[PDB]
Formats: sequence, structure tokens, C-alpha cells
Amino acid sequence: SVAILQKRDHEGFGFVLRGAKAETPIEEFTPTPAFPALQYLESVDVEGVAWKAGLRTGDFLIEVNGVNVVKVGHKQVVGLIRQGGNRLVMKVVSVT
Amino acid sequence: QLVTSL
Repeated sequence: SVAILQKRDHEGFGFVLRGAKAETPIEEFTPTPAFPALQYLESVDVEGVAWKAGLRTGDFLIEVNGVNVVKVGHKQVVGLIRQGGNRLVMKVVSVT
Repeated sequence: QLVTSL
């Protein structure tokens, strides 16, 4: 699924991202329905932006503003998220 | 792993 999140300057997106460190993308990790990406949503705050848009705990992060991040390290994914400012387009997969 | 609040 794709979520288009728009937050105000003064709030967060309301999710906690978790996943592999790497600094440089690595490598031939092959996504599978059971582990579709290196980064996922450890939690989502009720009444937060992500939750209102339907993102849920456990969702795996596939794309950030059009860029595939399945094999990308955590620092770099955070950087890409910050680059977009108050707008964030996320593609995710629910392993549920 | 790393964990970031966003």
C-alpha cells in the first residue's frame, strides 16, 4: 500500500522506524514475504499522522518518496525521510 | 539495528 503523509512543522509523523544499520547499501539480501525489507515500523502512535493514514505496527518500508529502500541502511532511510520535510510518501507491505 | 522516532 501507499500512504501520503502530510504533517505540520510542529509534529512528527507518529511512527518509530527500526532496522539494519549499514551506511552503504548491502547487498544481495533477498526480500521475502516473511522479511520484505530491512526497515519496518516498530510502532505507530494512535492519533498520529501515520496512524490516521492507516499505517500500522509491523509494516515494512518499501519506498520513500519514490526511492526503493528495501536494501538501504537505516541512517540513509532516515536521511531520505528527512529530505522530504513535512511530506512523506511511503510504500509499505504488511507482513501480517 | 537502529531505532528512530519520526
